[PDB]
Amino acid sequence: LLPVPYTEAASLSTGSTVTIKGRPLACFLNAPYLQVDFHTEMKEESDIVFHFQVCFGRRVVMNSREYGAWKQQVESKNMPFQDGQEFELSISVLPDKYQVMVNGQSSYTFDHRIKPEAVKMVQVWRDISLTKFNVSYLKR
Amino acid sequence: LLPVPYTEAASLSTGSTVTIKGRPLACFLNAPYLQVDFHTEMKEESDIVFHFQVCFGRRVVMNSREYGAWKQQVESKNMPFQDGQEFELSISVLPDKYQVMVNGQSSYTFDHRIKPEAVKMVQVWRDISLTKFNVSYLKR
Ligand SMILES: OC[C@H]1O[C@@](CO)(O[C@H]2O[C@H](CO)[C@@H](O)[C@H](O)[C@H]2O)[C@@H](O[C@H]2O[C@H](CO)[C@@H](O)[C@H](O)[C@H]2O)[C@@H]1O
Ligand SMILES: OC[C@H]1O[C@@](CO)(O[C@H]2O[C@H](CO)[C@@H](O)[C@H](O)[C@H]2O)[C@@H](O[C@H]2O[C@H](CO)[C@@H](O)[C@H](O)[C@H]2O)[C@@H]1O
Repeated sequence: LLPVPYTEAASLSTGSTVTIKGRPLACFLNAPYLQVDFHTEMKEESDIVFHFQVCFGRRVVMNSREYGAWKQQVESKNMPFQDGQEFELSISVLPDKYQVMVNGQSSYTFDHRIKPEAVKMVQVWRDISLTKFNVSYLKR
Repeated sequence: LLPVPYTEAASLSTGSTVTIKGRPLACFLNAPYLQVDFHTEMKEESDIVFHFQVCFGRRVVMNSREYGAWKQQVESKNMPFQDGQEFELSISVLPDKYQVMVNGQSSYTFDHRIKPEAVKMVQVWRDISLTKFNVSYLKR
């Protein structure tokens, strides 16, 4: 129901959660992707404080793009996403890192390189359909 | 106007041309992809006689997937696609190879590994919108 690429203005801080519900657009044999980027401005050319890219069935990479340039990639072969299935992805902002839950299971983390307060936009794109996108804030 | 992923039943032989008109869904800085697969069956899990994958602004790879397994990739750094622009892609079936034209300029070729008569379906997907898809036949 939600158009992909999906772009939403957003603010993040400790206690924020970004929740995404979606489905890959192809079987895992054909290697669909999912990408979630937390941007510093509304323009898609802007810096990316948190880049999260799934190659379904193979691996996840995370990185940041700072003053136009990609930094050191983190790779994970953890693959909790299931072939042909809807997924629910939860990205929580903790004081020290993002925690990424997939279908309720802690699956990835990524230490902050730029403060989350620098985020102004979230983009969700590549080979998925989307049925839910929510940013929720629970102050500690 | 045409939904992506786009799938169409198709038959190919010498003199067939597949013409695609579309636009990337993101600026080249964000590395959108385009993928065109000529399949041996309507199911997307089926073998791929010709796989054509553009990482816009970086490179093109071509390959085949035969009895479930990818063969030897061919890589080209030729990049005639222009950032932010609509493209027109022409794939022509010659006796010995596919010839790929981009905006009227010969840009890639790929020798036949499986006869084109094995194709039953064409899928166009990843990070593009599509305004035209045509399969046309001119017998020599
Ligand atoms: O500008 C995109 C270009 O940069 C490469 C490195 O050359 O990757 C960077 O950008 C990716 C997002 O598009 C990001 O996922 C990477 O973490 C970041 O380094 C290049 O990707 C190629 O190299 C990376 C490894 O650095 C591979 O993950 C990827 O498969 C390659 O295509 C991007 O095209
Ligand atoms: O099954 C997909 C898986 O296979 C890899 C090789 O491990 O690539 C094959 O499939 C690609 C289409 O998804 C096709 O483009 C390749 O030609 C084919 O070898 C893997 O891709 C990784 O390795 C290839 C190089 O072989 C890189 O082009 C790619 O960036 C890598 O992600 C696919 O995930």
